Amino acid sequence: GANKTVVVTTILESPYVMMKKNHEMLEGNERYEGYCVDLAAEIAKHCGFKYKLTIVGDGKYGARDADTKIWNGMVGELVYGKADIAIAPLTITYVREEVIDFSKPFMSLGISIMIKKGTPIESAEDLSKQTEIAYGTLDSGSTKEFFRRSKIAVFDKMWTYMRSAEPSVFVRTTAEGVARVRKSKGKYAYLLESTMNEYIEQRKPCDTMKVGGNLDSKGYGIATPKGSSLGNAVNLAVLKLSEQGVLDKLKNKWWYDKGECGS
Amino acid sequence: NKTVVVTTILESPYVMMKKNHEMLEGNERYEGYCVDLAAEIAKHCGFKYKLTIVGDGKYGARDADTKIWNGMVGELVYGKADIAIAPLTITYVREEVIDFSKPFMSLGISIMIKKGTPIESAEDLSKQTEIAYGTLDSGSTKEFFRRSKIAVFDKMWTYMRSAEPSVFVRTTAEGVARVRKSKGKYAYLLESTMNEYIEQRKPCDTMKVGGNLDSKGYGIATPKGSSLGNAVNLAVLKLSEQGVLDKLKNKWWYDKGECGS
Ligand SMILES: N[C@@H](CCC(=O)O)C(=O)O
Ligand SMILES: N[C@@H](CCC(=O)O)C(=O)O
Ligand code: NA
Ligand code: NA
Ligand code: NA
Ligand code: NA
Ligand code: NA
Repeated sequence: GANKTVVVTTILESPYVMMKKNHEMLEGNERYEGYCVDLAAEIAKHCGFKYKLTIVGDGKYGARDADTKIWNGMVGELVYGKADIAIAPLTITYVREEVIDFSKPFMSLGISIMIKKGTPIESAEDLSKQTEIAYGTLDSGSTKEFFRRSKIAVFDKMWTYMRSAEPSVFVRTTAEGVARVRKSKGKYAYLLESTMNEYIEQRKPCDTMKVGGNLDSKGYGIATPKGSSLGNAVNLAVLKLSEQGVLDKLKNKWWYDKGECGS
Repeated sequence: NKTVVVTTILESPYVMMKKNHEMLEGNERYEGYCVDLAAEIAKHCGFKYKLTIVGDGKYGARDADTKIWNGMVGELVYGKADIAIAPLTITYVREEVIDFSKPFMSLGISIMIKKGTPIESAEDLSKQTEIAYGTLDSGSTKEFFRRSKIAVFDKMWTYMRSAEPSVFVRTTAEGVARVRKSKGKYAYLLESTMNEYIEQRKPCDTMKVGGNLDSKGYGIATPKGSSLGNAVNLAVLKLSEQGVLDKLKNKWWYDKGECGS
């Protein structure tokens, strides 16, 4: 085919993709900064393409509606032919792998627990065995599906509580989870990926922290539509950037170099 | 149908000989994390299989002169095996010539010392000469050093590649033995998974020090273009999501720890 600008679907999720301070003065890809913005640039340079960052319209990662079977989110953008690639903290999962292609992971993570400092909770088991502290997850992403599908007793118990809790314990964006932890005087804990958690505990006012081990072990991948010829080069580029140390540099740059909570 | 030929490697606790194996036959000779994994993948994908220990006992590297692949990788490239189920690192050079599932385990390169050795990091190794150190032959750790442009790692490579006698070993067990027997004068660079397993084994004289040097994964490998790959990769993601991989890990690493809780 002719030369074409690659349409990249991504999500406003700190520190992956953020609005730059002076974004009102800026246009196109220059509006944004963060780990995935830098990662996009690196993949584009290796794979020899021009591209356009496009924030996903509905703000979601991607789930399939059980009634209509329509995919939302970034996954929907690839499934339905709107975008050419997803460069974002998109978890490689079974149900997504059936419908899109994924690179090998560019980051490793697991589900984890965020508390307001001081909350008397150290583990999933501790959340599951009490009722005073509410807890939930992001909508339309892999963490909620983790709970919904777990056969492990403690996780199952947690899903059973979460799915029926009133008011709703689920949040639309990670920022909304963070505010609910910060504002709830220790009466809400948030289940989110260790990568997001670790970032948030580096930001003022330093009132949150990760507790416990991770609940699972998995990875974020760069996604393309099933069968897209871009996949092979993009997967090699990931592995090369991993091997060169560039992914490690990017993680330190966006998580720790400008940390607001010490060390 | 047809029996799937699985290449693997004798590497504790992934594949080990059972007690009394000399009277056993076939797949029943072996036990460990990758034996259990192979069984799970075969069940999910609907195939019979035969485990076969790689003839040359290597993971796989390409000879710079001949461009021939050895090890498990060579098995798959030259058509001797249909799948590899082993702690085989997903790497750029390998990805060019075989297919890989998404990772079934996460790991990084790490440092093993005999307890009390005055080393706490790679940097520490690189700044002295009393304590020798090396890696496995024919694997991803050795390639990591050979190819690194990071100063500390490049410096390590320069030393290792020229050190006399050789600091490289043929098997992980040999590297561990060398650590154990060298009175603190040998440290070994190996994957955090293996390091963690050995520090749970008697005589409890080794330990992992410092952070991991990198972050990567093991995958199930198949020859490039094999029709097994799709189903295998989905099976790894299912076993992951069902918590089976975590259960296998706990069974083979920690259940049997001999060096405390
Ligand atoms: N990374 C997740 C979103 C965050 C979460 O669900 O905790 C996904 O790809 O769905
Ligand atoms: N997992 C490695 C072998 C161990 C090592 O090199 O430390 C490989 O696939 O080459
Ligand atoms: Na796919
Ligand atoms: Na073999
Ligand atoms: Na180390
Ligand atoms: Na499950
Ligand atoms: Na688990």
